[PDB]
Amino acid sequence: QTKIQKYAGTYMPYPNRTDGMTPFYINHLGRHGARFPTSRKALDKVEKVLVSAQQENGLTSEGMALLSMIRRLSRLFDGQWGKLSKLGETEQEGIAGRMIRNYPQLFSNSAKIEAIATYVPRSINSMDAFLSCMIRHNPALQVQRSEGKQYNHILRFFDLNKSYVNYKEKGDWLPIYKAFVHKKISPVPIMKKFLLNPEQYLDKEAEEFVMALFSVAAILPDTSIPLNLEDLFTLDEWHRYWQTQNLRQYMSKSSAPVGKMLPVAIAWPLLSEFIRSAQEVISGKSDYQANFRFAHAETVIPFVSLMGIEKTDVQVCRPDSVSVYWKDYEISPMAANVQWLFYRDRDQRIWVKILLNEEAAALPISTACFPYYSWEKTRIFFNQRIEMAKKTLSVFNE
Repeated sequence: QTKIQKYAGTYMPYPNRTDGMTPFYINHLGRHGARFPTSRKALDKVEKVLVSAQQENGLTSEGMALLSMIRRLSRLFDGQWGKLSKLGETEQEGIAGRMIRNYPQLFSNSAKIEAIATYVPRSINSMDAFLSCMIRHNPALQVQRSEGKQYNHILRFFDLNKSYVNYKEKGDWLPIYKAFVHKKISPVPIMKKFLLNPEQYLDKEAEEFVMALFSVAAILPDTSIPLNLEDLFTLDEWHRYWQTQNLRQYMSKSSAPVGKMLPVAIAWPLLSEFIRSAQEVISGKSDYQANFRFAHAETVIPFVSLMGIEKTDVQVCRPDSVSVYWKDYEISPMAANVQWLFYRDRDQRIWVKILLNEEAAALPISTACFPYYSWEKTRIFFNQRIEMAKKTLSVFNE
């Protein structure tokens, strides 16, 4: 299932992880856990195509079965749109649990932690699943919990930059994505499963039907509903779908040349706030043992690219090559998270280890003891990235 689950892309459930080496601070950004679909539009598209085909003797047996299943999913999703699922809660409990067992001294005694979230409920509920796990392990923790639009500048910067919002909604990446879909998605073999004479559908309505169907199948494992549609498609069909969605995320939210790094540059306030909270703990201005932050794929993807974690800021000029070099499911699955772990050696020098989804990440700077980087060198590097981001944003004036 490993192959196939990756092809859900940013809908992939958080992967399976297992549990003087003690950090003095953890700096965290996490996406909410596995969630319900946010929108009924894909479901409606599939249902409309199938009902119309039923009225013209257009359905196969499996098509009729699909129609009944789509109508059932409509009922099960009602009133649940965008919510954190039971799986998403367990995902946060696992991330907190492994952090506790890996670094028990950091969160022992009366350790102080702070957590923030956006105003979106699934992110608030993810923070609370995470904090409840921490408190249950150590009720003596001191905890500050807050959330809301006051954190839009660092957690929802993708909503606040007008040039980026215009790029996201109608920028030059759209024609590239649409042409890539049209060349990658062969809908006839898929549709023949459910529809008689699929060749009499226009390419455009055929692609929309198939893409909407993939979307429904792709989000279902995140809902905790005991229903599965991954078998509607072969492994090669899932591969081709994933390639189109991977390209969509890359060009709209990351370092694609067509975006001129505007999607990445907008993340600099969060990188700046990461640096400041660490520096305040190092100086004693802050006495937190950890800062946690709960937000969205749209936060994590540009933040990771701006950090320069290797591969994630690659600027690939040929769209067909993107999937070789940049993989959304390695960056922003459900419950995606970045952790900076800070250590003091016996000479009192500060080192940092970067974890992307709980695995050590590399930076394009040197170290003689990978995966630990000099914090002084890392901070200088990150400050250069922030300055580059500000210069990029100046070309778009705002």
